[PDB]
Order: sequence, then C-alpha cells, then structure tokens
Amino acid sequence: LRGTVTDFPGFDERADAETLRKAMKGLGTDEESILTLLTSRSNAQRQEISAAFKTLFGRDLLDDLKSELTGKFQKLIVALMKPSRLYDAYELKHALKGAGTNEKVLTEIIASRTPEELRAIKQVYEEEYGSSLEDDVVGDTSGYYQRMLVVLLQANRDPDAGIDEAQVEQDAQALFQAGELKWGTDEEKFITIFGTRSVSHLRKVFDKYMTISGFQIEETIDRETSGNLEQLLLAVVKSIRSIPAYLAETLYYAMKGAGTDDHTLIRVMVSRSEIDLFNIRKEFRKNFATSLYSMIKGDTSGDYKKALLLLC
Ligand SMILES: [Ca+2]
Ligand SMILES: [Ca+2]
Ligand SMILES: [Ca+2]
Ligand SMILES: [Ca+2]
Ligand SMILES: [Ca+2]
Repeated sequence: LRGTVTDFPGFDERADAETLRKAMKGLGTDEESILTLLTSRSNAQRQEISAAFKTLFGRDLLDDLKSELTGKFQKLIVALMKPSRLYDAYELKHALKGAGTNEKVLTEIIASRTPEELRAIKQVYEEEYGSSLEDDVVGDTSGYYQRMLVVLLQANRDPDAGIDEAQVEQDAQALFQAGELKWGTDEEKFITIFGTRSVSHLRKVFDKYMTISGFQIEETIDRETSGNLEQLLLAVVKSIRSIPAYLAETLYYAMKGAGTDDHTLIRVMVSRSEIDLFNIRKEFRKNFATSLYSMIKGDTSGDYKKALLLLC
C-alpha cells in the first residue's frame, strides 16, 4: 500500500500559514497558491498549518477557505482539511443524517474498511457526534441490508489461520445454492459466511465456488445496481479480493457516462491519498486500460482538476 501524498520535507507551518493568509487577504483569491501548497503537505501538516494560522492571526483557516472558495474546488479543499481520523466518520454521519439515506457511502466505507479502521471509526463517531454508529445505522436501514451492515460493523472477522477445507467446501456449496436462488432465500446463512469468515478463507471459497459453477460469484450477485443488499454483497466480495481494485472501480464508475459523481471522486481521492491511492492507480490502469489521471482530466475542469491531478 503506497500513498500518493507524503510529508513535505522542510515544512514550516508558519511560512505556510502566511502564504495562505496572503493568498486570501484583500479583494480576490489566489487559488493556485492554495492548491499547490495543500496538495503537497500531508493531512497532519495541514493541521499544523491551521494551528499556526490561528496563533499568528487569530483567524480560523477553514472558515476563511470556506468564505474565499467556491464549488467543487471548495468542496475538495474542505475535504483535504478534515483531519484523517475524522473523515470516514464525518462522511458516514452525513449519509445517515436527514431524510432518506445515502446508502452508497454506507456500503462503500463499511465494506472497504478493515476491522482496525472500523474500530477506530466507531470510536471517533461516538466521541464526535454523541451517538453510536450502530444505533444510527439501525435507525436508518432496514432488512438484511441492516443486518449485514451491523454484522460488518462488529469488526470481528475470523483470523487468517486454519484453512479448514471442509468448511471451505461447505461454505462454497452454501453460496452456490444461495447464488442460484439469486441471493434471496437463506440470507442468514450467507450474511454469516460473508461477514464473519477470514479474508483468506473467503478467497478460497470464491475459488471453489468458481470451480463448482464455472463462473465468478460477482456474476451471480451482479446487478451492479438495484437492491441495497446485492450492492453490499458485491462491495464485500470485491473488497475481500482487493480493496484498491474495488475503490478503483467506484472511481471509474464515478466518471463514466454523462456527469461525474464528484462526491465519490473527492471522497476516494481524499480518504485514500495517504493509504493506497498509488495501488488504486495501478489497479485502474490495469483493469480499465486508461490511467486515472487521463480520465480525471477528461471529466473535470478548472482549479478543481488542477488540485485533483496534483493529488493523483
Ligand atoms: Ca480575499
Ligand atoms: Ca483569483
Ligand atoms: Ca466560499
Ligand atoms: Ca436519514
Ligand atoms: Ca462522465
């Protein structure tokens, strides 16, 4: 896992505070200055620039960036400024909050994050927002989608140790028979297989599944659309195989067709900039025969594409 953003060598929080102050101060705004500085500092350095900005000027850097900037560019800079430890929990709170629910952010983050990451997300969510992530998810979702989400939210998959092939055989069968009935009959049985087994066990299951049916499990669950639970099952199957591959694909489908899902583009670009965006880049090129760069550049404009291309 290699990230695309790294600590800037020779950082001076005070110098960077003053540069940012100068870019904003007075009539107008110098976005080029802001943009090139904040995509080359790490998230933790940005936090030190904010601290230093308030000691020197008594102003809040994020409110100033929200006042001075506009549109998708403002959305991206505000996302970059969010402390890394708060961001997935923030995005989770905003998919739940209000009327309806953005199931896409819920599935994405709960299926692509590791048990370590989730233990930490549930802790910072509680701290920050006062309610349990579990109680807000249950407050907002229904049926087996809710159940599988809660199962994944316990952050208790089995450990990667004994490949119990008897259990590999049995679970492969169970999934096969669940596959043919289009993931609509024994939901309890497969929610436990998909949510509770080790990543190594399930990889061996997905293989034996293929030898039993001739094809890949995502083919049967595939309706890359329609039905919350199917969409989650597909996000889990793809993340068991490769989280950088699954994230590269949501990125791809954020730009394919008319429009752009700029919210997903900003969310995956920002949240993974210092975790695995390099690996996601590799996966993108290899699976889609285009680089992430080229697609971003075709699908985005202005200061917002300059900043994205610098984070890519
Ligand atoms: Ca100004
Ligand atoms: Ca300007
Ligand atoms: Ca503004
Ligand atoms: Ca809601
Ligand atoms: Ca498009």
